Amino acid sequence: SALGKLQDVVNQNAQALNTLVKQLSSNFGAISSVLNDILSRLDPPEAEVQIDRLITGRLQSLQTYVTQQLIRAAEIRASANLAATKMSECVLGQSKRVDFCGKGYHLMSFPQSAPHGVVFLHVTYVPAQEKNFTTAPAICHDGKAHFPREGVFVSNGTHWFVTQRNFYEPQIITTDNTFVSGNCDVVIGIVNNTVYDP
Amino acid sequence: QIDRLITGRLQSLQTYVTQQLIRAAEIRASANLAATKMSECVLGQSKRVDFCGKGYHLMSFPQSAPHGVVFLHVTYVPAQEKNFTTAPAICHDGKAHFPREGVFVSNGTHWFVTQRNFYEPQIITTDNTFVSGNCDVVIGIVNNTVYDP
Amino acid sequence: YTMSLGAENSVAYSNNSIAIPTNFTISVTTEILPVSMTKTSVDCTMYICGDSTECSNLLLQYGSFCTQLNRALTGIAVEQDKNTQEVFAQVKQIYKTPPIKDFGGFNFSQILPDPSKPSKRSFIEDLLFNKVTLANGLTVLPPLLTDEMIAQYTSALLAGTITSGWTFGAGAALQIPFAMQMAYRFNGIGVTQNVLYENQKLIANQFNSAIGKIQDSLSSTA
Amino acid sequence: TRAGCLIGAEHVNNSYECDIPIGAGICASYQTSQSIIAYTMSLGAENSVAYSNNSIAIPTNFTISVTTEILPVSMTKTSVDCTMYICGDSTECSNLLLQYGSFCTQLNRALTGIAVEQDKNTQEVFAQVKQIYKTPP
Amino acid sequence: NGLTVLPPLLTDEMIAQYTSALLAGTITSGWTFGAGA
Amino acid sequence: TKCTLKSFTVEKGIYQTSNFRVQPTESIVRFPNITNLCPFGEVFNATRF
Amino acid sequence: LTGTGVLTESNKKFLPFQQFGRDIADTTDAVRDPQTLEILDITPCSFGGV
Ligand SMILES: *[C@@H]1O[C@H](CO)[C@@H](O)[C@H](O)[C@H]1NC(C)=O
Ligand SMILES: *[C@@H]1O[C@H](CO)[C@@H](O)[C@H](O)[C@H]1NC(C)=O
Ligand SMILES: *[C@@H]1O[C@H](CO)[C@@H](O)[C@H](O)[C@H]1NC(C)=O
Ligand SMILES: *[C@@H]1O[C@H](CO)[C@@H](O)[C@H](O)[C@H]1NC(C)=O
Ligand SMILES: *[C@@H]1O[C@H](CO)[C@@H](O)[C@H](O)[C@H]1NC(C)=O
Ligand SMILES: *[C@@H]1O[C@H](CO)[C@@H](O)[C@H](O)[C@H]1NC(C)=O
Ligand SMILES: *[C@@H]1O[C@H](CO)[C@@H](O)[C@H](O)[C@H]1NC(C)=O
Ligand SMILES: *[C@@H]1O[C@H](CO)[C@@H](O)[C@H](O)[C@H]1NC(C)=O
Ligand SMILES: *[C@@H]1O[C@H](CO)[C@@H](O)[C@H](O)[C@H]1NC(C)=O
Ligand SMILES: *[C@@H]1O[C@H](CO)[C@@H](O)[C@H](O)[C@H]1NC(C)=O
Ligand SMILES: *[C@@H]1O[C@H](CO)[C@@H](O)[C@H](O)[C@H]1NC(C)=O
Ligand SMILES: *[C@@H]1O[C@H](CO)[C@@H](O)[C@H](O)[C@H]1NC(C)=O
Ligand SMILES: *[C@@H]1O[C@H](CO)[C@@H](O)[C@H](O)[C@H]1NC(C)=O
Ligand SMILES: *[C@@H]1O[C@H](CO)[C@@H](O)[C@H](O)[C@H]1NC(C)=O
Repeated sequence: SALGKLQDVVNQNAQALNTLVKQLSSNFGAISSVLNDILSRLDPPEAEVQIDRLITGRLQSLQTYVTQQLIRAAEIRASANLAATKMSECVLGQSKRVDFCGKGYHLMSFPQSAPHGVVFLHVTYVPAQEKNFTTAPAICHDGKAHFPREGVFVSNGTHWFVTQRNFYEPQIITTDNTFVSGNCDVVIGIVNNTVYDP
Repeated sequence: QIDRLITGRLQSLQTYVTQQLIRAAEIRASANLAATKMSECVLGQSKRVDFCGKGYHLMSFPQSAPHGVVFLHVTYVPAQEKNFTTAPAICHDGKAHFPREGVFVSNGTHWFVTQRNFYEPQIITTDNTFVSGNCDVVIGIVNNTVYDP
Repeated sequence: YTMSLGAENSVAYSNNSIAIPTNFTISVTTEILPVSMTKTSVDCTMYICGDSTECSNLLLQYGSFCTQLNRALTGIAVEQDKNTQEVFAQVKQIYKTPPIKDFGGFNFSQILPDPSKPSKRSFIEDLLFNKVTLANGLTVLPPLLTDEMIAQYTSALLAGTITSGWTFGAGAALQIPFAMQMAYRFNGIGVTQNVLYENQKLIANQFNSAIGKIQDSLSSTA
Repeated sequence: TRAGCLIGAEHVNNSYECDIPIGAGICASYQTSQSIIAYTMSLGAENSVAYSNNSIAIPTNFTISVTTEILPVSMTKTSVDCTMYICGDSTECSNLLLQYGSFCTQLNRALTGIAVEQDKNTQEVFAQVKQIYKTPP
Repeated sequence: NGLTVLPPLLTDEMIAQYTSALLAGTITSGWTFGAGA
Repeated sequence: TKCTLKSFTVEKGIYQTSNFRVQPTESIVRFPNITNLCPFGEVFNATRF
Repeated sequence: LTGTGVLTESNKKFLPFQQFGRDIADTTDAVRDPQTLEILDITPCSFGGV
């Protein structure tokens, strides 16, 4: 399955450690790669040169290792703050941000533990089965333009309806769900039909 | 001499790769900021003030650039403000009346309800007026005629 | 000079006194975020070996430092590819450019790539690409994302934005009239939909004037 | 490619999803006779939408689907003992350590800060609320 | 050679318990577990 | 901790201390148990050299 | 071979032409006692986890 992103952390940590021990395997230009040999056949006025060479080489190797692991941990901090953001409004609320917390309209996210990671269950609203329809910006009734209080003014053939944009639930045009503002001449594209009263 | 020159070159190389590596980390921080601006400015609307444009953000048009992104941050910027007179609620028939939307706003003597960011006055009517409680618990109420349709 | 903290604006908290904007302006501004950086890589043999006769003896003792540094640089290069990948391919649904006709009075010839030329480069994109002046074992790796595919991704994002609204994120590309999408994005700042539709010509003229100003300002060579 | 000449894989006029790169908008993968293949970039599935005057679309159904998003939040803690690294099992351990051990002391302080940051990563992602709740029936 | 791996403070059992508490707050209390009771 | 941080006051927390604890006081020598004399008399007294 | 560290008993078998051993270089873990021909290991004086 798609668990390679979690495996890469352990794989690269193992690569850092075994590359480090292979660095420590080197001799760094000294006469031997071990400290005990050069401390067994060299007087200190000649031994301290090789000691300095080996210690500087091992400390440079440790410097490269701590640099790699350290800014890698900074990148893991960036991803951790991203995940804690996904803890912040996907688990403890609802996110209006598109595509950040799941493909589609986000509902929830169920946290699940993982080895050195967090695995998300981003359940999402995904619409399908689209249909063509005809819309207008407003309806003029009694010389007054009528705007959608909610949803989209959606007509199929003759009956004019208002309905929300994310689901096809048709309701008849009625003044309770219809908002009126001004006359119907300034706006282009207005149609006209009977707006009912309850 | 080979050891000295190779260690000098490798020290120069490790300084170079540290500078490039955390410079790329800062570039990644800016890249995540831009991808955040790619996530609710062009894929939606951001209610965050000043984050995605000086004003109230409407849209954003992504335009390509050499090793970067330049945004087209279209924004709402209001101006031309006038002084008016306001009061938290309205009292009628011994009951406090709260704004369903907008601010209770008066000029002269007539009292109107209107949204905060545009001077579009509506007459006070029970359809856009919300009623809650009596007239005495709140401080600072004006009283007038609330109309019924 | 001393710092300019700002212009002094005298305003009053006086209660029982409110202010409402009678008239509004629409102004577009540029925010510039460098999202990618040039890829770099080093060859170990041409760096520390060079033209040395004992290239083998130099390699096994000291080339492992360069091996670590090249691994770090390769990781940086992969990170730089992923930067532009996640900023430009959040949605991987590629679109044709819609026919440029009747965009509610908003005149989108400058920002959309014209079909007259077979590159997906926009006019403002052409100005941006023209105005930016570019510039021993060090090799500059080219980026994975070429300029043509980045331009195509921006074209697809623009085409989804001005036609489908924001539904292209949820995978159905439901087409919207641009006046309706503009009204629905005015609905998010607390102002009612009547303001746009009552003054659509003024909004279109303001946006066209802003586009002209941002074209003239971004063509002064400084 | 614009990066350079690629020998060893065959190009194809079709387009497939990229997993590993080449460097010039080309990618390679394992695909079928089976061998290594090289393909151009997958810009994606092509969707034909028609912007039209006074027309709207509305979904009849909707689908609910859960997707896996995986974010590595923590990384394995490591620490280096200075004496056992630079001194090892060798004589004159005191003389080796007072001159060069503080480099390792700085690096170990950096590694301890990294370890504290790694604990704080899982602490702030998993204990934003510190009120434990028993499992409901 | 001196490379020691420090175990994390937050063990797997308590991470599982925190995850269970978050799920219990999410599916029974809703999102009020963040603020209040 | 005061020695490994080179200060007389340290704060609260955790500190990995360096190994300054034990100093050995004994020495052992082990060699192969062959005690013949090497022919340095043949080499350094070479009459025909 | 001079050094400071504790020694214990190991069970791995050497080749006839091999007398020393270093599982990882710069550690010098393996050695044979000349007197008893007992295969042993060489470890540092104390574990570093304090
Ligand atoms: C009707 O819907 C189909 C869906 O495939 C689309 O291709 C077509 O352009 C639509 N017609 C109009 C007039 O929008
Ligand atoms: C509109 O659609 C409904 C349901 O899809 C259908 O029953 C009806 O005949 C259509 N036309 C009119 C004029 O309502
Ligand atoms: C849509 O386009 C047609 C062009 O044939 C035009 O006549 C009509 O007025 C447009 N409707 C609008 C802009 O609402
Ligand atoms: C509807 O509008 C058209 C054009 O504006 C007009 O000719 C027609 O008389 C109107 N119908 C009604 C019932 O108002
Ligand atoms: C009226 O508006 C002006 C705007 O410049 C402001 O300076 C003044 O304080 C306002 N008066 C009151 C009483 O709020
Ligand atoms: C309020 O302002 C309007 C115009 O803004 C003006 O006609 C009117 O006389 C003013 N006073 C009242 C009481 O409406
Ligand atoms: C309005 O309130 C004032 C003071 O509370 C009161 O004197 C006045 O009679 C009230 N007017 C009406 C019409 O209720
Ligand atoms: C603010 O309200 C109080 C009553 O709560 C009133 O006494 C005071 O005069 C008001 N301030 C102004 C600026 O009129
Ligand atoms: C509002 O501002 C626009 C932009 O300049 C202007 O054209 C229009 O005349 C103004 N309207 C009023 C009532 O001042
Ligand atoms: C507006 O678009 C038209 C194409 O419909 C184009 O001819 C014109 O040049 C554009 N305006 C500007 C200022 O570029
Ligand atoms: C693949 O594209 C090349 C480019 O011209 C063409 O010559 C060749 O016939 C194509 N192969 C197939 C199987 O269509
Ligand atoms: C919507 O999809 C569901 C699930 O497949 C199906 O049962 C239902 O019949 C569909 N609705 C319509 C109107 O086709
Ligand atoms: C090696 O010599 C020592 C010295 O007397 C003796 O004690 C030991 O037994 C000898 N070992 C063998 C294997 O001969
Ligand atoms: C070599 O010969 C001289 C004279 O006979 C003698 O003094 C010396 O000890 C000899 N060297 C050795 C190593 O026995």
